[PDB]
Amino acid sequence: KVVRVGQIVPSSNITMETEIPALLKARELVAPERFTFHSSRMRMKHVTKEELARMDGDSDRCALELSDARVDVMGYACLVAIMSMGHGYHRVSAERLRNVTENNDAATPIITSAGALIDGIRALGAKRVAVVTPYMKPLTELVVDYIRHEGIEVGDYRALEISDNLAVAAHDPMNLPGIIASMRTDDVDAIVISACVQMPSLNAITMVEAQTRKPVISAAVATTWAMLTALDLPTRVPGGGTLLSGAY
Amino acid sequence: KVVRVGQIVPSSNITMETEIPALLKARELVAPERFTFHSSRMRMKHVTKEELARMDGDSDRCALELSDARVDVMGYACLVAIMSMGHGYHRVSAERLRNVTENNDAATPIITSAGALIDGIRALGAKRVAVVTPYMKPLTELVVDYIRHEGIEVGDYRALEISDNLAVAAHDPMNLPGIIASMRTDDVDAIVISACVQMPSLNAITMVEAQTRKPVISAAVATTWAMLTALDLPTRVPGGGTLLSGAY
Amino acid sequence: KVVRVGQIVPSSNITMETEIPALLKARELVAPERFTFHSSRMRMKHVTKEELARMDGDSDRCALELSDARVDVMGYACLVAIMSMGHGYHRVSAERLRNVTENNDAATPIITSAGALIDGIRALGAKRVAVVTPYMKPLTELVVDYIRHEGIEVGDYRALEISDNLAVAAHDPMNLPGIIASMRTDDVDAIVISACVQMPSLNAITMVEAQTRKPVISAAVATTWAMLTALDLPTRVPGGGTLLSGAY
Amino acid sequence: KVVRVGQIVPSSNITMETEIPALLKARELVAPERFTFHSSRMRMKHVTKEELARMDGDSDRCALELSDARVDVMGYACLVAIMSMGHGYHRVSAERLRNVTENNDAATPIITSAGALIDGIRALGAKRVAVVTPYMKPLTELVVDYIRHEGIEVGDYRALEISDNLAVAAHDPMNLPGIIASMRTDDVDAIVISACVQMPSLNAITMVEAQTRKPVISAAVATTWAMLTALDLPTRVPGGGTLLSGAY
Repeated sequence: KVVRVGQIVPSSNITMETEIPALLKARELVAPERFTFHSSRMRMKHVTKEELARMDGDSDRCALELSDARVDVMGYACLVAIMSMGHGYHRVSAERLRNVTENNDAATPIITSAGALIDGIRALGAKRVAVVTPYMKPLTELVVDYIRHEGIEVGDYRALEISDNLAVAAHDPMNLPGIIASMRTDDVDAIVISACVQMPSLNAITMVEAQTRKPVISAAVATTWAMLTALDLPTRVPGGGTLLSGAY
Repeated sequence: KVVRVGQIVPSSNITMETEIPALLKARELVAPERFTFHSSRMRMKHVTKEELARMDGDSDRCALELSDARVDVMGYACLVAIMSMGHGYHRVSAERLRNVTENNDAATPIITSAGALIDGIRALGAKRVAVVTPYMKPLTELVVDYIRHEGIEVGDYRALEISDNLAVAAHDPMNLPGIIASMRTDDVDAIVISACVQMPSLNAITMVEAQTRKPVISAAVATTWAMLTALDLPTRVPGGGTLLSGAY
Repeated sequence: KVVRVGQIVPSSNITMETEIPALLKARELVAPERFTFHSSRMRMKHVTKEELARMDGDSDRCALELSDARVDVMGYACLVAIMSMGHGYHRVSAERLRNVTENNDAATPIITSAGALIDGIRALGAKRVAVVTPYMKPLTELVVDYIRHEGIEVGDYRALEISDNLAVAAHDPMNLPGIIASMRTDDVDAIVISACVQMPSLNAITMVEAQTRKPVISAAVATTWAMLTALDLPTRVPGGGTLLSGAY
Repeated sequence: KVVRVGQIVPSSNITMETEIPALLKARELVAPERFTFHSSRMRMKHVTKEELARMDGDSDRCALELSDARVDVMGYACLVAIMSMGHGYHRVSAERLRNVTENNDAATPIITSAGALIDGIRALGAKRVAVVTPYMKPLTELVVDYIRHEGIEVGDYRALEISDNLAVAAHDPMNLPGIIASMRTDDVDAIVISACVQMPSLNAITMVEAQTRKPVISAAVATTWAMLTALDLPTRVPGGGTLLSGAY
């Protein structure tokens, strides 16, 4: 079977269209299903609270654009944009976007990277979590607060102080092992190596997991995991870390 | 190297985001360069002249969205929209859209499906051509006439006459081997299996080519060919017909 | 399904274990069946008549070794050894080797490179053929004569005259496009790019095919084609020339 | 670059030719190097002490057979056959086989699955280990003894009582998670999910590792790890468990 994968992304976001295809490409070596990727974009170059709200306005229009392609699953990407709207807004965004695709006769399951990260942590049975984000301090405080408010405790967190979404995309993932290794990780159940949708994390995931001996999640994997589960499919995916290997 | 590929598609279009990734996915078995695919949508459900002009207006918007992602090449899918704007428009669209990406501090080479088809036909040394399209009669006249206007004779042509863009993508490609055989192909230098970006063709390509003993081109393969030449990469792609091996 | 592929190769041969996996690796992008490859070796360094008879003796030994692995198909690589045993020997080798696998409680279909080439040529409707081989003159006479004996006219043929089997595998395939163009190909139904299992050809295949506008076959592609027909699997393989798409 | 991978295997062994290619195929999605696989076989259908010694006699002849193909690395497979010859014989077998390829002018690095498993455990810094084998009790006692004698402590071990090497190949890997989960694994640094070269383990590796939170090794991964290290190459391989992700 062919699965049509839909992705609403920030215009400048390059990672989701890399890591999600990479994961599912890897899945095709282990499971029969074969995937095709389809994207709609909303303009956004710089990660600021105002540029994020504006981008969330185009959220609906992108879901229209993607339902025109009778897509099997929709992944609404920007994690930070939802968490900056208020508490538990991921659930709101999901409902709303679901309705959009219904008002287009193409009812599709809709998955946010925010909700995917929350559901992903719980699916592991992780009560305490560490977080790495590329964003500026106040913006990451929102992310940490949002997670804490979703019932998940946050131990040690880190902001990498980058706002240029392009520069975030060109952040070397092999910095990440060293970064995580300098955080208090042992007091923690699971490591959120990227509470972000733009920062490359895939190539560090298994490396980090190996040297920290704690499960490692990034939004990308959490989204693919959610997409997989939403289509009632096995979630074994080589190089997908702990979450992507018999946890669904 | 990782080459980032941008694609401007009609919202309903599902073929370009299949056949081009598929094509490049195969080039990865032969050449070291890796590809990532990034897409932007423009609303349009039914293939009509008025909806084609509307869609072409949103062309600039999309080129902004994809140049926000510092994309290495741009593919403006949907040749029919270009050819229904009048003769030679592929060059006009190219020129303007390149300016758009320059004006966004990320100058990239831009490729129209129309221009690719013409240039690809020329690269074969083909002077006469047979054409298959899924469009209605008038819209297939526009395409045939436009090709002729570019110094290429059009022999036999056929319309499938499907106006709904979702039914065009649901068309069985295994019909095409038959459909083409009932045309005149001996007096024709090359076969345009699909003068469309929405009708699946790739799976029929080398199969038609085999029985006709004549070179076979789709809009998809041409776009992929053009992109590779724009990047100064070798153009051999397994299962991509004549045009995609030491091309050409 | 996982199809297990057995290959009897000359110890020095490195081409069969490349081009066939490569071919099937591409069939995995088009068809759901997965392949595993299992090989058995017979000592032979230099391509001479006496060393060819010696190698053919060890043929049975190998067929035991590979049927110990309950292999789904067997490929007896090296057509020259078969064709230097005298006319029609491909059928004799097949028959006997099948008996060998039956006698080991694992009856499997057995395919000679020789028989495949003949059968593949026949499946094209090709009555005349051009041949390129890396062998010395006498050994290329044997091949040409043997083909003729199977009711297929041999037009122009060429020898590369390399006796050392390691230098045959180190041969640049990009020479072949040129080498073939300086032959007569217009009066010939199809081109045997490689009447050898040790000379690399696959990368030149669709490229030669393009410029000649004539069907191109290697021993490798024929073996792969034969194996697929033996299994009742569709024979479309991307980048496998005419013979490998809705074959044929 | 193309890397020629050589593998000496039991005639009936189907797993090495599956899991080693699978791993390295997976590596090609993460690293530039591309691999080709070449096998020589020694006859063996049933895992018994006598049939193992006989098979180790052909060990040299297979190394001759493979050096005829100027191979980059040689993996001598059968793990149990070496450990049943005496203490620390893996080091002896390596030296001897190395000499064979030198007496063939094709000096190649030679890797045994035995030595690869020993080196693999140490490379993790694992002083205590759990073991699963498919073999009959006394034969697995040899394996356990051999490891203990190599300085590595064995906690809880398991024999699955199967001698038919074919039946070992058709052992469901999803039995393995349940099997391991019924062993005392927490007293142990690393899990040897397959102290064997024939029992499929690849598909359970990440699943086991996830639910046991201890590093998981099988001979296949240990061999690929060793092969990779011997060619001075990065050892990141998706789905390769802990050992195959930045440990070299």
